[PDB]
Order: sequence, then C-alpha cells, then structure tokens
Amino acid sequence: HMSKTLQRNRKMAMGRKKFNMDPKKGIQFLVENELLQNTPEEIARFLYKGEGLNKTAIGDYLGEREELNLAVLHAFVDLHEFTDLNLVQALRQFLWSFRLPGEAQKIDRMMEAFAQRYCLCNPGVFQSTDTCYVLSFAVIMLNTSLHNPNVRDKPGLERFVAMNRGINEGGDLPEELLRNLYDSIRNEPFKIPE
Ligand SMILES: Cc1cc(O)cc(C)c1NS(=O)(=O)c1ccccc1
Repeated sequence: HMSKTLQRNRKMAMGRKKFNMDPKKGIQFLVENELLQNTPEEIARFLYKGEGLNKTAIGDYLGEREELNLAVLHAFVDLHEFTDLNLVQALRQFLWSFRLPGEAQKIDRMMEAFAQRYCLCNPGVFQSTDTCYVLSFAVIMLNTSLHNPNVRDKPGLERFVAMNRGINEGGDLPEELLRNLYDSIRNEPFKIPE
C-alpha cells in the first residue's frame, strides 16, 4: 500500500525525533500510531538497532525504575552477542551501545545485567557472575588509571594481576586472561558515546 507505507515511514522518523527529545513520549507516539509494538522485546530491538536515536536518551529510558523499562533493559542486554569475546571487547560494545546514566543504582543494574549476559554467552570462563561484575569494574578502573593523564600511579601488568588475585570464587584467573584484558585496555581506551 504505497501511500500508507510512505506515510508510516515519515511517522517513524517523526517518532525517532520525539524519542530523542523525550523517550517516554517518543515510544508513546510510535506505539499509539502502530509503528512499534508495546512489548519489551520490540522496544528493546528498536533501541538496540538505534537508527537515528540519541544514545543518552537510550540510556535514560533503559535506566528508569518502571516495570516496562526494566523488562526492556533485560531484553536489550539479551540482544547483545558476547560469545567468544574477551571481557574488554564485550564491554566496549555494551558501553558504546547507549550512554550509561550517572546514577549508581542504574549503573549497578545495567552492569549486573551485562555480567549475567557475558557469563551466559561464555560458559565456564568465570565461576560466578559476581566474579564477572567485579572484574568488569576492574577493567573500567584500569581504563581511567592508564588513560587519565592526571593519574600518576598507573598499574603495570604485574600490579593489575595482583589486584585480582582470588577473585574467581577464591581461585586466581588465568594470568593469560588478565594480561589479554590489560593489553586490550592499554592499547585502546573505551570510547564514550556523546
Ligand atoms: C560513563 C561511561 C558511559 C558509557 O556509555 C561508556 C563509557 C566508556 C563510560 N565511561 S567508563 O569509564 O567506561 C565508566 C565509568 C563508570 C561506570 C561505567 C563506565
């Protein structure tokens, strides 16, 4: 239906613009105009694809405490494919995905969901999802330490290895795994989406 399709393609683009201004209103427009199905899985797919979507607005929507938004956050994490990625590669991708909001409880929630998904995708690498979470923040801290020129006590490989001793349910992670994470960060800082 040529006319109906052209009108809907234009409304889709209007809904994207409205989302960037106010994510609740944007989603409402798309839903009420039958351009997006009001399900956690469809809204998450929309946000994951992110065509013409402001990443700060994506993150604001994903970090809300409401029922639907929590379910969207879960579904959005489910769309990330972390299989055979090292923790740093997985992180880069997730963090580029949307702009993490500044609130601590939002961060916690989002990184827990990340950690769960990384472990699911890579069974047996970490003994627990707590190991994964802790090492994720180890990696984030390393990114600041190494790459913020104001930090002058920069951890070398040996010290970073030592900082993580006993993390894996009492065991130490393979030295080669920690070195590879270290090298990845040292080589390429995380990119923030602004
Ligand atoms: C704040 C932020 C948000 C992003 O979407 C991506 C990045 C790399 C950052 N900065 S970040 O240093 O990796 C980071 C700091 C604190 C918590 C989580 C991540």
